[PDB]
Amino acid sequence: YERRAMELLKVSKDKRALKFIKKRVGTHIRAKRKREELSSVLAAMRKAAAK
Amino acid sequence: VSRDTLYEAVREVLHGNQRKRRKFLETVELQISLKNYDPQKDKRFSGTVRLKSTPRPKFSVCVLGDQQHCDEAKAVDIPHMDIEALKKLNKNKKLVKKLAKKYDAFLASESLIKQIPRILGPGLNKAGKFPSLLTHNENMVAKVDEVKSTIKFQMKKVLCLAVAVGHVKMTDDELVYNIHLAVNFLVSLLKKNWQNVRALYIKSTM
RNA sequence: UUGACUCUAGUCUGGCACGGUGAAGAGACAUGAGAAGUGUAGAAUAAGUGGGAGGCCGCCGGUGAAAUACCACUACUCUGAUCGUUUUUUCACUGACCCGGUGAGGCGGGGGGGCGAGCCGGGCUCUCGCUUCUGGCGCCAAGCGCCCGGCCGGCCGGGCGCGACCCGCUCCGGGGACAGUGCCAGGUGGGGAGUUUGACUGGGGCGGUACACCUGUCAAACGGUAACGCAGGUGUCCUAAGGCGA
RNA sequence: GGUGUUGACGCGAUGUGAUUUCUGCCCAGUGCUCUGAAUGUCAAAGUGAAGAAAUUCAAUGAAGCGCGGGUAAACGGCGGGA
RNA sequence: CUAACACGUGCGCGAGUCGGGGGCUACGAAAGCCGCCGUGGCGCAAUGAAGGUGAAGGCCGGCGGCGCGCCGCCGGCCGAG
RNA sequence: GGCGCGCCGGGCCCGGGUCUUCCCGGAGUCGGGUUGCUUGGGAAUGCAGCCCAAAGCGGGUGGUAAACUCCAUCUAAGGCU
RNA sequence: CGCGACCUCAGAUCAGACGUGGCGACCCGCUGAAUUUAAGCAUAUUAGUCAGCGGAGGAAAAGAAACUAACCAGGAUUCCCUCAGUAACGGCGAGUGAACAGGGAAGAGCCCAGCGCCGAAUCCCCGCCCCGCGGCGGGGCGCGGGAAAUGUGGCGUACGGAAG
Ligand SMILES: [Mg+2]
Ligand SMILES: [Mg+2]
Ligand SMILES: [Mg+2]
Ligand SMILES: [Mg+2]
Ligand SMILES: [Mg+2]
Ligand SMILES: [Mg+2]
Ligand SMILES: [Mg+2]
Ligand SMILES: [Mg+2]
Ligand SMILES: [Mg+2]
Ligand SMILES: [Mg+2]
Ligand SMILES: [Mg+2]
Ligand SMILES: [Mg+2]
Ligand SMILES: [Mg+2]
Ligand SMILES: [Mg+2]
Ligand SMILES: [Mg+2]
Ligand SMILES: [Mg+2]
Ligand SMILES: [Mg+2]
Ligand SMILES: [Mg+2]
Ligand SMILES: [Mg+2]
Ligand SMILES: [Mg+2]
Ligand SMILES: [Mg+2]
Ligand SMILES: [Mg+2]
Ligand SMILES: [Mg+2]
Ligand SMILES: [Mg+2]
Ligand SMILES: [Mg+2]
Ligand SMILES: [Mg+2]
Ligand SMILES: [Mg+2]
Ligand SMILES: [Mg+2]
Ligand SMILES: [Mg+2]
Ligand SMILES: [Mg+2]
Ligand SMILES: [Mg+2]
Ligand SMILES: [Mg+2]
Repeated sequence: YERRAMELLKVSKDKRALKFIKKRVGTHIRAKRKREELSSVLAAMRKAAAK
Repeated sequence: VSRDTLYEAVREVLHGNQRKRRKFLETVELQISLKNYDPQKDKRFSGTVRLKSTPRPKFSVCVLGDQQHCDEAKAVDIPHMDIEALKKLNKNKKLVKKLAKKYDAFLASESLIKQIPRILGPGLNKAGKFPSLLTHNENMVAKVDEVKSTIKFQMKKVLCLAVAVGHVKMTDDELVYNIHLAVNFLVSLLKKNWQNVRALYIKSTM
């Protein structure tokens, strides 16, 4: 579910990714926290691809 | 974003100067790409930042002073502009738009904006160019230095931004402090936080 | 009992999970490369934005405009194609799962050996692997080869391998990510359950409403007054058919 | 698990009731069955959009209903006036 | 018979009242006592859905406000139909 | 039988304050959706089945669902008394 | 081919133990009605009740906060008075219906896994000697066997803790 969420974040569908995580995780606060840690993981992937 | 990434980015460019070793004035530049801000909708952003860095400093100023301005502005070697010169180039308006081509940003005193809106103010605001006010402190020492680099984060219909900060030989800590305050006020001027920007990229003019 | 009311085991169908493996077909995308970025004024085919002051040996001005033009990497859109993310359809795979058979008895490759086909004794491709005139018998190894023990080349007693090929990862087959189960969802559901099936009345039922109201009579000159007494009416209609004035 | 130590000359569910002679008409109704593609109808889940979210809206759309064939040795039915 | 309520009557105290629960000291598992054990119940206040508010007034002296004779605010007097 | 006294043998050879440096937590569980039962618990108090299924300045509670934001309060999914 | 380790899994009338069943007033876990009330009846009510099933003890269960609160704040559980027939639920009909705070009975707190550091520093069993033996225990000796590194013991547990 979080691989598909990071796919939606690479496409940058943030509202769809947040609704996807809040359906398949539970509360909206947990959805926000997991969305921002997946965005952090994806930024670290972009830095790894950069340098 | 964290801090060590921009530390390593500025370190990488300050030792990667040897990629070019320019024939020009050596300086870097901030550029911003962001993800889904719609252009046709309202609540666009148009915000000046106050910056005590002056990171570019090669900058050309023209001030428009009232009384108590003349020989002191000419002794700090800033051109005094007068009502006779405003009517001199208000009889035809076209040469001061090339003065927006020579000079970037002006400065004004406090009374002249009844003389200005006759024809030439709305005629020559068509460059992004209106001269900046002073206050009743009546000082030009360092007030011109901080009213330059009041950086306009201006919204356009295009989804891209570029910020004019940084040269190669200022101090490292003051430069990372500069772009620290730059990117945090830019995120705070955006409609939402760090998700709203798609890329932070710091690389240089060449 | 059913066309009553409310539901029910069962059954049909959909979704989710168990539930995986490849190859094609349609994409939607991300990504690398590639080229238009043709209003007018303007040496002009100016997409936008900010930095920008000299390489190489256009330009910083100026010209017109809403808006420039060395150089750098910025993000936008449009069109062809490479690559890897997912959805979908078909064809396969088997390993979960199911079915049958047996005392789970020779499965799959390969090696060896006979019968034909065609080339110059040869190989390749293929096939076969020993039972059909008879209401018989059929096992517990003969033969071979190599070791070994006891007694005196002779006697007696043993062991191992070919005979009965080798190697393997599911016992063989047959289905297969669907049957199926677990949980929701809709349909069907007197097979089964629980219950209901008004009142008044010259017995009850059928009829009628005398069950909520209105007029005249009853009703005996205040009011009141009964029957399934009498003659009748109502569940509406009106932007005026309400309110004034003439 | 029974039929089943079974396999359409069987098992299971019906009606009618030996033999002879026949077995007429009707599929409109109620059933049963066949087909899934005109407009329909259609739950949960999935999808998309709006919104700060709960939420709302939209599209897609299984069976069954509808619609369309078959069937009376299925339940049944089979006129009137001059 | 137990519980709850209502009214009437008897009794104690009375804007209070009650220890029923706890504690301290044969009949007696009774009885007495607690008071800085009245916690609490009921009563002493009502109304409102709720925010909430929450049960006399008059006269005198002073400082049309005008085409607050009313009186706004301060000092005195009478005072609870 | 218990409380007292003494001997032999055996076990432990234990602590408190200050400073400095380290370290710290229970997962098919919390939670969400749906369904059923229970509850005074009412946009679901608790329990369970199925599906989804975490996080670590986190998580739960804060009696009306939800989003933003300060607070307050505890530390679940281990055990004894 | 054989031998030897470990892992999974069998067979023992092996050595030593343990569980089974009964009573069941009180207690714990599950299952669970209908009479009855609603002047009918279907939601409710009877009612988490009767019946059924499993499991104990001298008491069981609970129990040291993922608590109550919103105050100047209390502080495990259990029981009594009260909160209160209140808040609330309910064809909002009949009916149902707790808790907090307060006063009392009682009063007690603790231990792991984890994070670690100490040469497994830990434990069980058999043989022999001494003592005690009708609650098989205390000490010594075995180059006796075994468990355990897939983790025993010591310190340490949210009130912080460890080491120097
Ligand atoms: Mg019906
Ligand atoms: Mg039925
Ligand atoms: Mg019936
Ligand atoms: Mg009757
Ligand atoms: Mg009359
Ligand atoms: Mg009369
Ligand atoms: Mg028949
Ligand atoms: Mg028909
Ligand atoms: Mg009385
Ligand atoms: Mg039940
Ligand atoms: Mg129950
Ligand atoms: Mg109930
Ligand atoms: Mg609230
Ligand atoms: Mg809040
Ligand atoms: Mg704990
Ligand atoms: Mg606990
Ligand atoms: Mg034995
Ligand atoms: Mg027993
Ligand atoms: Mg009744
Ligand atoms: Mg009755
Ligand atoms: Mg009855
Ligand atoms: Mg009940
Ligand atoms: Mg019982
Ligand atoms: Mg006992
Ligand atoms: Mg106990
Ligand atoms: Mg316990
Ligand atoms: Mg309590
Ligand atoms: Mg009371
Ligand atoms: Mg009850
Ligand atoms: Mg209490
Ligand atoms: Mg340990
Ligand atoms: Mg604790």
